[PDB]
Amino acid sequence: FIYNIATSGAAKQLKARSLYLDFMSEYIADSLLDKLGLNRANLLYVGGGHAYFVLANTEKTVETLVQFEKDFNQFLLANFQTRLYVAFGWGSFAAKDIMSELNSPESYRQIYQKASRMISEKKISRYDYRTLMLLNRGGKSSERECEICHSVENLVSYHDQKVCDICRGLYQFSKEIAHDHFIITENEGLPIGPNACLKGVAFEKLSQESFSRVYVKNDYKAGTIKATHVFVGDYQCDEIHKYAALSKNEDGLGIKRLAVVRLDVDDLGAAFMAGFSRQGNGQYSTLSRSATFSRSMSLFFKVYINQFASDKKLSIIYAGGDDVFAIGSWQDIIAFTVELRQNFIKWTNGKLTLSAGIGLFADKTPISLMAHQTGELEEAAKGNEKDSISLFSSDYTFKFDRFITNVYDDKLEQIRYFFNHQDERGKNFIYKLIELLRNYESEEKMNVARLAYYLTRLEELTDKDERDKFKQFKKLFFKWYTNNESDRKEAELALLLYVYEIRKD
Amino acid sequence: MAILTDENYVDKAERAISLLEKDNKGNYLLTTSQIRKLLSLCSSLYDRSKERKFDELINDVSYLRVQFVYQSGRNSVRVNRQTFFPVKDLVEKGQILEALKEIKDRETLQRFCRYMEALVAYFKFYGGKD
Amino acid sequence: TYKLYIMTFQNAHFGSGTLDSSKLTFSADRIFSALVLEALKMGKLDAFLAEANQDKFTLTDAFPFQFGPFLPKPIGYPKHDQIDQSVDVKEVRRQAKLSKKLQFLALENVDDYLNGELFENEEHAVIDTVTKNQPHKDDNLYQVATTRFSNDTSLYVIANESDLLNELMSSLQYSGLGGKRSSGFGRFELDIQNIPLELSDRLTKNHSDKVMSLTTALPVDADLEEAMEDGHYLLTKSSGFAFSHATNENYRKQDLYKFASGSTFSKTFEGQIVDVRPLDFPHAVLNYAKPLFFKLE
Amino acid sequence: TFAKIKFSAQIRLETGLHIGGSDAFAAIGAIDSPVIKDPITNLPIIPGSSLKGKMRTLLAKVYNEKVAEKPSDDSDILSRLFGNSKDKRFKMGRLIFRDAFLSNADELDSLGVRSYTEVKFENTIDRITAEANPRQIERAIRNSTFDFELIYEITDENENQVEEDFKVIRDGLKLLELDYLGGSGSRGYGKVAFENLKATTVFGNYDVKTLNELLTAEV
Amino acid sequence: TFAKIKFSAQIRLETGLHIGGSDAFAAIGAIDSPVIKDPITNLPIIPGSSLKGKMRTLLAKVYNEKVAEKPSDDSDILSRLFGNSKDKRFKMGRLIFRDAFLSNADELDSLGVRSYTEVKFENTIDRITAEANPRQIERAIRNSTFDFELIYEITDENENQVEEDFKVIRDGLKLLELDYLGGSGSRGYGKVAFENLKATTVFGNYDVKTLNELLTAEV
Amino acid sequence: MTFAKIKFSAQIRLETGLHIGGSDAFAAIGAIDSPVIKDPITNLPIIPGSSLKGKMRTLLAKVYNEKVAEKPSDDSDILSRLFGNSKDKRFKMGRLIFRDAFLSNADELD
Repeated sequence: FIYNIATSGAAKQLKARSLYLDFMSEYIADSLLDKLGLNRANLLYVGGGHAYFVLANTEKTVETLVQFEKDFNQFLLANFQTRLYVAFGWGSFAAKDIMSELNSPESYRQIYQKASRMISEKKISRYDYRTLMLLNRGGKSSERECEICHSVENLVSYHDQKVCDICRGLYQFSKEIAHDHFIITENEGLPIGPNACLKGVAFEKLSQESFSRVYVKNDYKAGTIKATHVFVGDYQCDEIHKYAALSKNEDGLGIKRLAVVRLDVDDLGAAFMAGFSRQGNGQYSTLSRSATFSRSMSLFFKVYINQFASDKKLSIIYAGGDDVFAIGSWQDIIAFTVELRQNFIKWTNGKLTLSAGIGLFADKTPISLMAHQTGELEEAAKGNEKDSISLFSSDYTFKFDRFITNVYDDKLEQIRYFFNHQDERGKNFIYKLIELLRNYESEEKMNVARLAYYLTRLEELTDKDERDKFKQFKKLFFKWYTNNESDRKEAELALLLYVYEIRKD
Repeated sequence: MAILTDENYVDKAERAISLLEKDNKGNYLLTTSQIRKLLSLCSSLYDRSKERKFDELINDVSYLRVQFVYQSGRNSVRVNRQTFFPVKDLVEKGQILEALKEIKDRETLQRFCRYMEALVAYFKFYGGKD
Repeated sequence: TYKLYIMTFQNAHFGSGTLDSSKLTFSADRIFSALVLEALKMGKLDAFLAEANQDKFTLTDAFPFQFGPFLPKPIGYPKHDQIDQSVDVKEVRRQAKLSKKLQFLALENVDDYLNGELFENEEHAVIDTVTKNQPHKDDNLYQVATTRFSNDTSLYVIANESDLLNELMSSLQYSGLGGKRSSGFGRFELDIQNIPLELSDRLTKNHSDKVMSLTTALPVDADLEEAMEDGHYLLTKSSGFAFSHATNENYRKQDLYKFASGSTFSKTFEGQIVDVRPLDFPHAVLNYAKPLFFKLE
Repeated sequence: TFAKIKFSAQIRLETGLHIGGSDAFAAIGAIDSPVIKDPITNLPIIPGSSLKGKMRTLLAKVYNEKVAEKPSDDSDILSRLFGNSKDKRFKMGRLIFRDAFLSNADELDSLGVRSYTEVKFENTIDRITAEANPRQIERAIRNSTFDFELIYEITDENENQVEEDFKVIRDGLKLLELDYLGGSGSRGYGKVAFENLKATTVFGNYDVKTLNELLTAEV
Repeated sequence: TFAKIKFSAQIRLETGLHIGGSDAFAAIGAIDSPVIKDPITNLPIIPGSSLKGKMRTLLAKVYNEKVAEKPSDDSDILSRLFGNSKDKRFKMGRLIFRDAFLSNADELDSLGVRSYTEVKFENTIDRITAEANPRQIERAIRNSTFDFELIYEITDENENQVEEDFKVIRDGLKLLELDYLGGSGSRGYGKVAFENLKATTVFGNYDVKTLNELLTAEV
Repeated sequence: MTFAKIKFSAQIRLETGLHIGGSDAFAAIGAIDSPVIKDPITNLPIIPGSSLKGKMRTLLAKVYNEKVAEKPSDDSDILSRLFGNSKDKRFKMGRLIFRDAFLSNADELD
């Protein structure tokens, strides 16, 4: 739902749908709590479409859960057809199953496993006979479709485009995301629940609006209005369509490209289930420490990423749980990813790692394609025994620490240096050294010779004593070439990064 | 027994270049200007071997061998009251003269030309001036 | 249930909703529509319609063929009755992710997958996007996704041995399959092979045991109940624009939600050649949802 | 009569070709202007969209008898073969183009080439300050050949115009030999030739003897 | 109507020609300013970009009423012939240049030449210290010949301007003969001559009789 | 006002022997003399236009320069506008083209 946008205006829609779906999850949690007469104190974790709760084990609670799930499934069927589907889960447990002095690890696993299994079974079998028959009734003669989500229901004309009702509401809400107050009315705004719509309203107009609940985004201060406080990663420097041009510096240096980074925490679910069970013979498996772990990740990824993104030309579209999606200028995207990884490895003492995919793209690239390709790169980075970063394709997959220590802050530095001392006539050998690194497996020993020759030519095309300075490159890039394949790939990526940095076009 | 094969000519050039004689200052007595004509003739022969058959290349190989021996006998440098023949030494240690006699088809010719390219690359890699 | 039709592609584009999206394999409604268009261009549309009206005609979604037929992962069988292990949670989540990523299994080990064994996907095709432009209006820069295959990997379907179907497949092999067919995509070379003895004995259509579907088939309204109570399935849309040589303007056909492959059930059902045409339209739009089943242990 | 004719040939480049692909798509290329390649073999290709568009543009200067601001107010001759989205009776044409992959990589390897693509260095000289700004463009090697294979479908109530369509296709191919394929071909890129240009019937029955001889004669 | 005419000639060099490639992508030879060569045969070539740029620069001195600070500011007579990326009606220039490849390699071999490129040794002498710094640069052999082809298209717009376009083409060829082709030509390089300069209509019907007589008489 | 090109044509007749000079490696086999620059095809002596341009520019620098130029880029306006100046925007392309001179009276010598 977030990433499937096909036309122009995909940035505003994309951020609006991200915020809309996070608020849908928050509203589901809060309305479920309201129906049982509980509050957010019973909410263990909300985010990423996943939410957990501790409830009373009564038949009334089970009934209210079933009827709420049925009502919201009907609402989702009416408003988004089969694109969005909510599945509910529950498992009965006792107090003795979570006290560290009385419980055992596999029971604390099974209390989660029961709800997970029942959610999985409900996800496999979604709709009954009547709902499926209602979906397959057909009988609609529509010439035209929605230009973003391709929906047929409730098509309207707007800015000479044809959008559905949901697309219309999301375009309207894209201008309302700048506010910090979001109210729930009965018919005004994007339909977020049964007879409930979400509308982003400025503070000064809040006294003129009728609502049932109000949310405040990114504020620890208890305001004059009793509101539910939510935290999301929403940093935004400029518009997405400007990020391609913003990669150029004041001197015009830099490729006119943009980057999209997708990052994921490694084995987050294993960390939640049994991350603490390794020590103390499993005595460390209770609800309290798991949910402190959850709040630690929540404060890291919904509040702290905004500070990591400060003074960077990028926008954080989705930042919740373990999945991180950012888009901006490519240099800032790489720097933001490296800084986030370092601050995470310092935050968690090294015990959890990330995997990152950083895709480069040109101007006006449709967002769904960017998200798909960056997801492939993230998956490739996961495939490299995890704790890996993949830059711009699957061939440059490195361990995060190897990319940080050896590539980003070692070779690329020892190339910007020597190579800002060479003209444009000698800044072409940078292409030649790339080809000899991509062609080492052909002609291994004469590709090495071809190097020795071509390196000693850059050190003669130089300038008087500026050449007593390129006497280091020859010794440097020779051993990088002759050690093994990993340093060859690292030097290849460093050269490609430098080429992208110094490009004038 | 072929001295030049597809597996050791680069290493042969490496050892040959390491065995070349030097001055009292460690500088190579051979210069690229001494073998410039030989390298140009080798490059032209390699370029022509791709399309033309070896039948019309025999005169070019013969002239290339004549140029090799002439430059071996012609170039001489006198330093520290002692004379040396850098091209003759390069030919002897690189084992070039009898590597020319085994040129019988296109493959051997291209092997020899790649061997000469490797010799030049490793000669420049070790401080060989122009 | 009779033959094992093989189509060796080089480039293909199977749009999943957008021009920049391309699936690895296509669904049986696409190939049935391709057959319908080739038959109507031939002129022998009525014969193919009569053949499709018969209950003998069976078709299945294309599956990968790499030195042996592959089958879609049976949705609904991660069951703990064969996957009960004492391993740590990290390995359990790793195998769960690996099984979730899995979509196709070799025929020789499908039952092995039901014994608790874990298998990984194999390199079949690379899906890459190409950007193209129009050098007279300097605003269109459209991206097209492909499914470039590799490692002698083809697509295969199972269908009855008919001369009309054989010649239709032979005309298909020079007409393309899905996507921008008049641009370098969709074309294939056809081969006819016999169904292996370990597979033909399992392809069934009528009994009351556990059956995994091979076609994106929507059951008739009479027996949907049995698919609802004891059926594991996935829901797939079949929307799009109905191709038509009779109308200048393009009409969106009715969105229809079928059952994917391989959805598991406890009993077989009957398919539908459902009319997804819009109202007031001159000719029909036929959507093929007729299942071929696979028996399970 | 439902038949399908298959014009098969070897497109041999006679100058360097630059069809050009996206920087991050056709692999991350260090060069500023990379050429389009196969995603696996990493060999340059000629996409069927390129051939179709260039042939339609070339025959749009001959078989149109007027001008068209869009590829919709085109001649019946072009619409019947390439297709027209807003015309009911030519919503898809009778021509099916295919990507032309590299077919003589073995011959190029035997000749002695190390890469199937080259970097051409150009510059622009300012008309006032006379300063030269360099530039690099990636091209496919001269003697590279590609398997061209184009299919034309003959159906019922369509045999009347076949003798015209043949001529159209032949003219288009001739114009593709008289013009450049996709790239900066006004400056020498992309000149191509067709070798073993013959057409065979591959489904059904048709007489292609006169067409085959006219393919070699008229070209 | 539509037609395409092919001006054909032999570019014979009267002095050594040094167009120039890149020191990065050169061979393993000694110190040189390498010329641009074909990847297959390693023979010197004359890229059509060089010919197009030299012709446009030379004709800007003649047919531009006002001195143009960019190629986009060229007159309509040059914009319609060489193209204009900032003009709606001159997006496709009607001139197509081609890379010229060595054509008399057999004749050169019969004359006993062993390399198709020579090395020229020059020096620069300081005006005070009078120390001579040497250098050596690569040149194509003097009496080499290259196959020059230039394709000119005639459309519905061009019919009233064909004669003026032929006059501009003849002027550009004469100016190229009276100037050098790209290189260090103020010091004696790049002198060329166009031999057997004839124009043949390769597409459509056109009469190039008087044009061919003008080519033979003027050249 | 219009563009024009004027060709100064003459015959350089040597009055003494001329030795311009090429490379020792490209001499004839068996020769120990200092070789002159020759045509690669005819093996005839030539007068390269770089020698003529350089000697002309150096000789004219003593006549039409008010101050002794450290380098050729320091030449006066006349010399820079005729012979070219790589460091002057308005004089990058000089209005003089020198050409290589080739032996023309070989038949008379024969």
